[PDB]
Amino acid sequence: QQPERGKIYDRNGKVLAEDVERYKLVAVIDKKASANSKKPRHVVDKKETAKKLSTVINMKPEEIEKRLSQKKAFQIEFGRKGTNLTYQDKLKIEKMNLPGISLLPETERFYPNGNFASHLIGRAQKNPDTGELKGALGVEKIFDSYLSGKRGDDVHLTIDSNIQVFVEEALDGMVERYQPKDLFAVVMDAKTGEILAYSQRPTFNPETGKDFGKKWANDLYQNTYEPGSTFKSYGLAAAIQEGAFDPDKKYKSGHRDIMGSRISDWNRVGWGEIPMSLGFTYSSNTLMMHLQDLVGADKMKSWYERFGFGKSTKGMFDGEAPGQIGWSNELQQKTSSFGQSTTVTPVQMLQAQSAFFNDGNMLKPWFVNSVENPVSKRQFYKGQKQIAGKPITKDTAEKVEKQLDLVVNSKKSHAANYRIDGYEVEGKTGTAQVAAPNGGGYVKGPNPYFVSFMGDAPKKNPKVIVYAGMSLAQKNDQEAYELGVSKAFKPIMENTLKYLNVGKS
Amino acid sequence: QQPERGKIYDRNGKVLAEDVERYKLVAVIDKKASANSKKPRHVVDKKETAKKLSTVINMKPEEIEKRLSQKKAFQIEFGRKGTNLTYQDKLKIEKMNLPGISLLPETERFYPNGNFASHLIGRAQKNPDTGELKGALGVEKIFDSYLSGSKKRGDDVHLTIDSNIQVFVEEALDGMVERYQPKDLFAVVMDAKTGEILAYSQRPTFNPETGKDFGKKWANDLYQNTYEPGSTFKSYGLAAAIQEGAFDPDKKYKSGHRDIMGSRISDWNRVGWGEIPMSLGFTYSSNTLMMHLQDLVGADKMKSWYERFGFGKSTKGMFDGEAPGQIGWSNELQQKTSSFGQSTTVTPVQMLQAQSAFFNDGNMLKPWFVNSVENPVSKRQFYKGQKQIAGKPITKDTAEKVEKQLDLVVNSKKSHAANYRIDGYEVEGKTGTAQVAAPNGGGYVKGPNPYFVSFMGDAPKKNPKVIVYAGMSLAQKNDQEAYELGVSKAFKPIMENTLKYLNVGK
Ligand SMILES: [Cl-]
Ligand SMILES: [Cl-]
Repeated sequence: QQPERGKIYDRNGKVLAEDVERYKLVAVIDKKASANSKKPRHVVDKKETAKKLSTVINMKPEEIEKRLSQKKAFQIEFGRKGTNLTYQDKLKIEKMNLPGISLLPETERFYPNGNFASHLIGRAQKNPDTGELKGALGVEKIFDSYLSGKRGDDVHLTIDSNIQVFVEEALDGMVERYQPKDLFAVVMDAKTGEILAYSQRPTFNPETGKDFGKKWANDLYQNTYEPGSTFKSYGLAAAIQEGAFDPDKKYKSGHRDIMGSRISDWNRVGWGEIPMSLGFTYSSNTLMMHLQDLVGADKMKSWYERFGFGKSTKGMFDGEAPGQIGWSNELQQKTSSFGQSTTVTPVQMLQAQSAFFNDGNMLKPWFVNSVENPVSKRQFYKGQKQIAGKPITKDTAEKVEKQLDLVVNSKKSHAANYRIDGYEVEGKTGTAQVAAPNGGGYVKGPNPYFVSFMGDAPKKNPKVIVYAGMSLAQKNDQEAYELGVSKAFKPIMENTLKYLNVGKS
Repeated sequence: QQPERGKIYDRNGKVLAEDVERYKLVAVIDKKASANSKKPRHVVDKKETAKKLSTVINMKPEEIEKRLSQKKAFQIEFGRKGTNLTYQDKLKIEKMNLPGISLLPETERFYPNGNFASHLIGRAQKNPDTGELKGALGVEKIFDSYLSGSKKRGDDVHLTIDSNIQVFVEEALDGMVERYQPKDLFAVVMDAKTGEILAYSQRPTFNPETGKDFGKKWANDLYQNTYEPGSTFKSYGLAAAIQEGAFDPDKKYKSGHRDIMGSRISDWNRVGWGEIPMSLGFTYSSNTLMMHLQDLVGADKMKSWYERFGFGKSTKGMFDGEAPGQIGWSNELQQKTSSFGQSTTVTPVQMLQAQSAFFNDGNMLKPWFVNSVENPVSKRQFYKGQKQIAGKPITKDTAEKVEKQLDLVVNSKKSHAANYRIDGYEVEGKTGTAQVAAPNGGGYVKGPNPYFVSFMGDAPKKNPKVIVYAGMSLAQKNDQEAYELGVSKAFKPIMENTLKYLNVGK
């Protein structure tokens, strides 16, 4: 008898993980069991037994007989298909009155939502010999010492199951439409840093263990990306604060030659002389490279450092990646101005972006609300809003927000597909090249991109920030380049705002 | 590209784990690749391509064909079956000259021995997005931060394991599975004078190379799983009894049974042998002797004695989540049953540590399996393992008296452990035949012979080279012979082959 492992709860007290009593099928086959018995205490008719049990468990008659034919065995089991049986399965089998058949109670870890925030919650595995459960990934692993029992401590997360559903359904949709190699979405409270929802694909099912181990890495904290143009917002912020960005001032668009590489605006030719505000709305690489020059390379590196890049956010997830600011030569510096070369985690991106909606204060993202024992009522840990740094002034944040509004809402916008009928949205898109894992350079192909969007709503005074990213669509890659992650952002954001009771127009 | 992950080595420099180059199958299906080409550069005949590829990747032609038929796709990959392909698979596929088909180089973790010391070495898993490898169990996990080159080459971990001895253990355990199909099974070989783990394996287990069965049992039997050890535990009560003056080998004691707190506790043969000498009682693995010695020594002292032998506390090895076990001492029944290894739970590493005292003048040796952690480029040594005394619970004199009784257990005329003898070598040890606690609910597992059978042996007797401890829990086949022969069919080949390998005179 193990102590009961603590539960994992969402922010509203809904169970995400708990221990339950299930049942294991056992069949006595040795004749000795019926030696001194009135009625047989072993399986006498193997074919009839296999026929009846085949209706309850997920096994074909022939395989049941095969197992029942084990020689020199007193008792036999039926693998995982004979265990984790529900109480209804127990009654169903016991009503048959099959000689030698019985059900033994056994404890299992249950995830009521199945595949749901899987890479965050994780999975606990059971040692058959003792029944001991041990976390192998995510919260189950991180908090294993508290969760393990007396009775184990409960862990309460900031996740809201209602919002989590919107994310799971939207990611399922992106997989069917685009079959990408990697995909994630996260919803964060813009004013507190709480993670309200988080999912990724591909992922696993904690309940059944399907696909567990195929990808150990949690995308939010452990996987790294060349973020692309969502990263332009931090270069814009620096330039605003340094006095280098003036929205009405004209600048030369087109291309720049650097260390042998031809870096141009996404449309090749650029737009000639245009205002910097418009340059940002168009996601101009030349604008960012010029702003970098106006501010200075040394100062820009420090700017990205003050925005938390290249350092872990110090969250409670295990093995959080620090990423790295790519600044070794002018080519890395210049490509870093539009989010290539430099690598980041999604949690760093959320942390940095929060500065624009909190008077310049970055909020440390958090997903653990509480670790507490339900018997003693002792609270071992309580999460809270915490400032990660204040890299910019309130004035600078307001000016950045003005440009984010324009990105989506300008008459010359190239991100109109992120608009949600009845709501005001703002944000920044990214369309990045992806580094080939076996070195060399970038992944080749028709549209080999990591597409993403960092959005918030209602604009100016947001309730939530939604960050979604999709790496390397293997299907409909053209549409993925065209629409980015709009097909995930729109339903996630619209459903979330409604659930949070934000007025529609 | 990721830095190279460090290697895991056995004590002689043989590779147990390393990074290698393997290949991923890629198929171009879009017409565009052949727009300006004399020959096709995309898959033109999907049915034939699927037929020919099915000969290398373990995938049915209809499935390959289905995957090749995906709409709005440029390139097709084939999941796990299309990755980790060998250089030989690569040449075989390339020789087919299939339009649109190519092999991409990729890094994979390679375990040359396959299923071999699996629960000790562990397995590293690969994040396909970046290629980053991360340890998920065992040494791969414990030393992940050293092994990975990103926390630029990673550091190597050298173990005390000897692959030659390990082969003997893997073969013996395979034999026990075939014969008895037990629920759990382990064997460990330790250098009797240094505490170095020379070999270690368990069943069921997994294959680190393929990941087959990985996750079915997270627990390493040596450090994490706990057992009610049975009569192998009698040796520590004997040692305590000897040092306190309670054990006189010539002195007589009355055997049979004892009614403790309502329950009737008797010797394995039910009737006992009546009034007999103590020395003979230990040879017969008498429960009445141990219960009587507990009384002579006193309950408070015995608990303390088990504590000084390291029970109830982690040995402080480098394995993650080492279990402390516990001494069952809440009431007289638990106290008395602990005299013969029930109620009390232990790890096998604790058992090895305690047993080592009898062959090292009373000093327990802390078992160890990590020989060094060092970077092969800089030559920096981060850690170096060594022999360390875990405590000296007994005197040189007491250790010698215990060894005298262990000798008799196996070599006395009236021995019931003759099946553990090895022709040509002098062996000694103690047998165990314990009841096993049911995972859910109370009481012990039911059945005709629901036992955890074990043997803690050493050889050559008195001056042993190695200690071999093996245990088998709940045979599901030949449970009768499991009860009669214990783990003799594992101990004999493991010990005999190990002694020959270590050049011990026969
Ligand atoms: Cl947190
Ligand atoms: Cl060690």
